[PDB]
Amino acid sequence: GINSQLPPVSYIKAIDVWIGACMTFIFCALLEFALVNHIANAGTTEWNDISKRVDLISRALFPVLFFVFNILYWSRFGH
Amino acid sequence: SSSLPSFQLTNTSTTYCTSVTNTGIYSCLRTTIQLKREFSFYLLQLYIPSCMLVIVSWVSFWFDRTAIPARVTLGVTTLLTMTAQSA
Ligand SMILES: CC[C@H](C)[C@H]1O[C@]2(CC[C@@H]1C)C[C@@H]1C[C@@H](C/C=C(\C)[C@@H](O[C@H]3C[C@H](OC)[C@@H](O[C@H]4C[C@H](OC)[C@@H](O)[C@H](C)O4)[C@H](C)O3)[C@@H](C)/C=C/C=C3\CO[C@@H]4[C@H](O)C(C)=C[C@@H](C(=O)O1)[C@]34O)O2
Ligand SMILES: *[C@@H]1O[C@H](CO)[C@@H](O)[C@H](O)[C@H]1NC(C)=O
Ligand SMILES: CCCCCCCCCCC
Ligand SMILES: CCCCCCCC
Ligand SMILES: [Cl-]
Repeated sequence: GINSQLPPVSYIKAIDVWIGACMTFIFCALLEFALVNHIANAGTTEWNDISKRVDLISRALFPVLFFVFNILYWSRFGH
Repeated sequence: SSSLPSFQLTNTSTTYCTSVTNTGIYSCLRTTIQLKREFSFYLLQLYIPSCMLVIVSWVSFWFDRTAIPARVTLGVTTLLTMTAQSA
């Protein structure tokens, strides 16, 4: 929608960096689902509780990282 | 070139196009500019996102074969989105 009201240019816009990043955070979420679900059905309880650990870490790491991103992003382009 | 963002004026030429018509032979000049389409846009709005879409369809190979709903949802959504983007 946004990119439709713009002329094709030859450079990377600040809008592109922000769309591309949020895109990644969601892509990695999917990746996480796969990783978690894959090592989860593994017979050994060794991997099973690792699967649990990944979620716990993600529940915090993702927000934190996204917050860090915002800080870097806005300081770079809000100037 | 600054008022022409979408293309890149790479080359120009100056030629003659004199032609013989039914009313006579008319002298004619022809100037020619060569426009090269900027790629940055299509990289970001077409290629990148499609790879990103195809790559997503692969992360279903890592879901257990028992949970097929997850696989279909991925494969189908990415396929539909692929259509939209192309449209
Ligand atoms: C990286 C592709 C894979 C598939 C990844 O895609 C995703 C996630 C999954 C994969 C890992 C999703 C993707 C973004 C990327 C992450 C990309 C960035 C954060 C930025 O770009 C990177 C790479 C880029 O170089 C490819 C690089 O520019 C360099 C090299 C270039 O030349 C090789 C050159 O031209 C340039 C001048 O300098 C840049 C500095 O940094 C960010 C710019 C990307 C934005 C992407 C998009 C913004 O809107 C687009 C579209 O409206 C849409 C629907 C999908 C988006 C997308 O496709 O989102 C989109 O196309 O990750
Ligand atoms: C521009 O440059 C190349 C090399 O000189 C030539 O082949 C081409 O025909 C030129 N294009 C125009 C439109 O003049
Ligand atoms: C020890 C685990 C604590 C997890 C906290 C997650 C908070 C996420 C908030 C997202 C807005
Ligand atoms: C600029 C891209 C940041 C992506 C972070 C993804 C963390 C899961
Ligand atoms: Cl749906």
